[PDB]
Order: sequence, then structure tokens, then C-alpha cells
Amino acid sequence: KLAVAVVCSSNMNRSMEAHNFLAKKGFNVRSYGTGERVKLPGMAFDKPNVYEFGTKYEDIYRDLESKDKEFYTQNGLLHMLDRNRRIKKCPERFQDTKEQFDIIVTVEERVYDLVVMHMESMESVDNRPVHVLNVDVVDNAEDALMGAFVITDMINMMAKSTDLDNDIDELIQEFEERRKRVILHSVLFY
Repeated sequence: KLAVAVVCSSNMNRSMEAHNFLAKKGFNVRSYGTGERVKLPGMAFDKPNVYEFGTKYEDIYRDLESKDKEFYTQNGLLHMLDRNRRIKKCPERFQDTKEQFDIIVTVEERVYDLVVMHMESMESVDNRPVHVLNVDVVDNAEDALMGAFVITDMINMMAKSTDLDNDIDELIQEFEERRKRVILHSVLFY
């Protein structure tokens, strides 16, 4: 019943996986990235595949396939892109998006800093609150859904709350103790 957004850095792995779960659960959710360019793993640790933040996931899939068709279907990148084409049209940049939410769950500290850093950029008349919650999650694809699970278990809990803004500060305190995690939470204005 609330607007949610998950944010990793390339809106490829983590963010999408949480995006899937939160959606198949019924939650109103969007997913973005903060990076400059979508970047995926390549043949080396120093040789990746970088793309425009506007390219179709469909084309990125076409691209990889018309290259190391084998390699990429194996490590997962092709199936992953397969899971994404069926939800969103193509990866989006958080920074540039008129869309607005109540809860913005980032997936890495590094990003948490960008989402906030940019939230403090403009300032509108709306003046209604949005909570930026960080829930660390390894960029790895295996942990991706392992994080979604955590990520949804927390929003699901926060979901059912007649007055989020007040007790949300305590729900986090409880979620922190139940999952033995460190949920960075900061206050930004829309």
C-alpha cells in the first residue's frame, strides 16, 4: 500500500532480485541504480561489460549471447538478464527519476551514501517524509536473493503499521536484534 524502491549500483543483480520478491508478494516497488553506467562481469576482473543506463535488458542479453553465448549462460548473467526483461523495460538511474517513495532500501553502504547525498540535492514544497534504509547485501548473485529475503521480511513488517513514521524508528531497532544486522537509517525530505 506504500511506494518502495530498492537500489543497487547497476540495477542488474541485487536490486532486481529484491524487486522480484517484493513484487511477487504484492508490494508497490520500483528498482534503480546509482552508478554511472550499468556494469556487468566480463572475461576478467578488470574487463567487464558496461552499458548505457537506457539500454534494454533485452539488448544487453542479445549482446552477451552473440558473444560468449556459452560462457554467459553458464555463470548466470544470461538467465539473470532473462529474469529482468520480464519486469522492467531496462535499468534506471535513481538520481534522474521524478518518482517518489516512503521507504528506499539501498543494498550497500557505498550506495547508501549516494542516495542520501542526492536526496539532499533539491528540495520541494511537498514536505512529506521518506526513509532511507540500508540493508547490506553482497553483490554476489547467490546472496542477492538471500538479501531479498531479508529485505522483504523487513518491509513486510514495516508494511503493516498504521503510523509508519513514529514507530518505524523502533521497528528497525527490533529488526536489528532479530536478524543481528546493522540497518543504517537516515531522514530525507521530498
